[PDB]
Amino acid sequence: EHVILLNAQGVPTGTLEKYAAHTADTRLHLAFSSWLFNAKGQLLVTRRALSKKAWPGVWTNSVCGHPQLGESNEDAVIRRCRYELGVEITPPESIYPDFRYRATDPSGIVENEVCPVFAARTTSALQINDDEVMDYQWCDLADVLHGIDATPWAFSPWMVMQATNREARKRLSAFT
Amino acid sequence: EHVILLNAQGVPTGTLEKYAAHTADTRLHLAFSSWLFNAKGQLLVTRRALSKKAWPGVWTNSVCGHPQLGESNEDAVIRRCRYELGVEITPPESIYPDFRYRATDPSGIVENEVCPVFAARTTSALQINDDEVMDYQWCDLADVLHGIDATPWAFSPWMVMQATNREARKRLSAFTQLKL
Ligand SMILES: [Mg+2]
Ligand SMILES: [Mg+2]
Ligand SMILES: [Mn+2]
Ligand SMILES: [Mn+2]
Repeated sequence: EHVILLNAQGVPTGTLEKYAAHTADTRLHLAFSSWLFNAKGQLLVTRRALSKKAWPGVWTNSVCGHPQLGESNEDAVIRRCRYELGVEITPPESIYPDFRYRATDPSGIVENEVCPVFAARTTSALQINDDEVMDYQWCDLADVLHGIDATPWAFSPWMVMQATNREARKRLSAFT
Repeated sequence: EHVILLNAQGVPTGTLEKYAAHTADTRLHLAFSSWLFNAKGQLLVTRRALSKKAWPGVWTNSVCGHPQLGESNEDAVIRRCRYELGVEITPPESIYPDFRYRATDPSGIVENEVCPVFAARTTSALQINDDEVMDYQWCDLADVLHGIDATPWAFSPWMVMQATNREARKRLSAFTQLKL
């Protein structure tokens, strides 16, 4: 697996192996984030495995990943929902297309990404990949937003930035 | 380094080396938990290091640990505040002395403890020990309590159990006063 390097404009200029790409000095690259809801309207929140290179052990939205060369953002979402969560989903819908951020995790590992955000509904049961996810919770979206607003430090910085974008929050609120 | 083993009633019977004591089958033993506030009345929340045997990488209250043989619980608080956080404190106040709990962590490691709870003020700057603590934040107690109520699963279960005890919570609230 690789990540796709982006120039100042969002143009792909090459690739790097995925593990080697994320360092104290991570360069700008393409990613996605997704929020998954079940048929009941509950939000799936996940806790990243302790083996993840970046933000291990952190509570975050449902599934995040790195599209490969030639892959649509939506196909990447579907791919990592299968890979991390063993779950089938409805066609991903855009909720924050221009999100981009840079942040540094407690051990100094950086994420530096153009990261469009999506939402979808699960259409099967989860089957957890414990190399990716160490814990998870189905919850009411209102409660998760209350937690992000009171104690944002308890959640990943990109989950917070997404959830505190006024429009993204309105659009997420429609899946419940 | 060890733990003090306790029998079915709260009475000590001996010691056990600490790493070895915490397994899937942990026997009841003595511990403490502490909530630390700075002069402004902010609460220190901390994130356990990824190397901790139990609840690694988990957000929790300020400092927790295990008194050693010959140590008062209050001296254990002082010592672990120095070791984990590098910080000096005012005399720890007992705010939940009969707290006792048993819990399994995400890996299956069990904590089984008689765990009196304290609160204190810090009187020096921090010198965080990264072998024990991987992140921290100074917070308004009101906000922490709101987060615990909205998403309790995102924090250590012992922090949540202590915070929702009415009596202990009133003492926490008393420490949010600004003190010069
Ligand atoms: Mg991922
Ligand atoms: Mg400790
Ligand atoms: Mn990345
Ligand atoms: Mn213990």
